[PDB]
Amino acid sequence: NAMLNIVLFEPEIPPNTGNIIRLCANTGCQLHLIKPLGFTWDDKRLRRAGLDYHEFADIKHHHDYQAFLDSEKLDSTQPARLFALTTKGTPAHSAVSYQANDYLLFGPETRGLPAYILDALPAQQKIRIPMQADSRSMNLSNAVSVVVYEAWRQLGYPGALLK
Amino acid sequence: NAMLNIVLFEPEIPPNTGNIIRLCANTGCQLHLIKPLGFTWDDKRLRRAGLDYHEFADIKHHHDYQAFLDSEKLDSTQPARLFALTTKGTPAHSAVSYQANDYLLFGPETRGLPAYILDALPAQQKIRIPMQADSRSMNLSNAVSVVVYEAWRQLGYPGAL
Ligand SMILES: Nc1ncnc2c1ncn2[C@@H]1O[C@H](CSCC[C@H](N)C(=O)O)[C@@H](O)[C@H]1O
Repeated sequence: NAMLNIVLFEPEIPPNTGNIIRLCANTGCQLHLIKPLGFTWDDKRLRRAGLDYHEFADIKHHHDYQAFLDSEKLDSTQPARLFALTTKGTPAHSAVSYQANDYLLFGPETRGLPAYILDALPAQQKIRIPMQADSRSMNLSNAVSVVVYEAWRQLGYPGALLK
Repeated sequence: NAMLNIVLFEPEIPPNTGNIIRLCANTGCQLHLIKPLGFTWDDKRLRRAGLDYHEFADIKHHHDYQAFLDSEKLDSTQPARLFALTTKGTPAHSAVSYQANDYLLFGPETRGLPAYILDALPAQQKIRIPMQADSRSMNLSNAVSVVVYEAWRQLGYPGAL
């Protein structure tokens, strides 16, 4: 079972998604992609970038946001254990108490998440990774990495090789 | 003087470094780059890449590891409060307790750090990022972000909005 469900809404920049595929494979997360993507999906490019088949073969691809909600049995209005990562959020990523299988939703690199998705979530389900005043948002793949490793830490790193 | 010192040894892959520059500026860390660089350092290329001058203007550039140690007044026999990320490490990055002005050292994505650096550090100063069995290399910017945010969390996110 998926440590976390990492959900990218209309991702734009190929290397970010490539980095996230690698991250999810290393940590036991299930990656979900919501179309339209800003790049064309291509098995051959993913392999050339160094990704192994089993890293990308089992990614879930969703036609649109409501189809993602329906597929994952998330209540469209008040979705269970869905958190949106946004600079517009309230709690820090480390202030949420994660559970296995939580859904973590990230926006596109240029636009961020649409207003109708954020306006429908309560403040406590919109997570802001801390940044200094005046900052440029995070790189998308860095944002995902930070939240994934924080959640995994809280969970006691289930599935990690021990040293 | 710095909240945290992020130190890249022989940074290779130019977009990784760019992403780290932005991470450091967002979190309020002091970035150090130890030569030789694997790419050509050019303010005009950094700007074309989306970085703003204030993000890179105050980076500390060092000619080699010893020059870094000397600039920072660290003892090469056992550098104090320097934590090196390495698959050869013992504690998880989250299993050590960070302090203001700590040094967090990262080698290239693939090669990692040389023995002359790691041999001077005790086991508890060599940190690893946990991974599942049969994992593959994590992107270096993503790794640095993980370590930085864990250390900055432990400090109480000082400076965060
Ligand atoms: N500080 C932060 N906290 C939480 N998520 C962040 C973040 N910085 C970037 N992200 C994630 O990365 C995605 C792409 S960055 C989008 C930036 C957009 N200009 C904006 O107004 O914020 C975001 O949609 C969000 O999911």
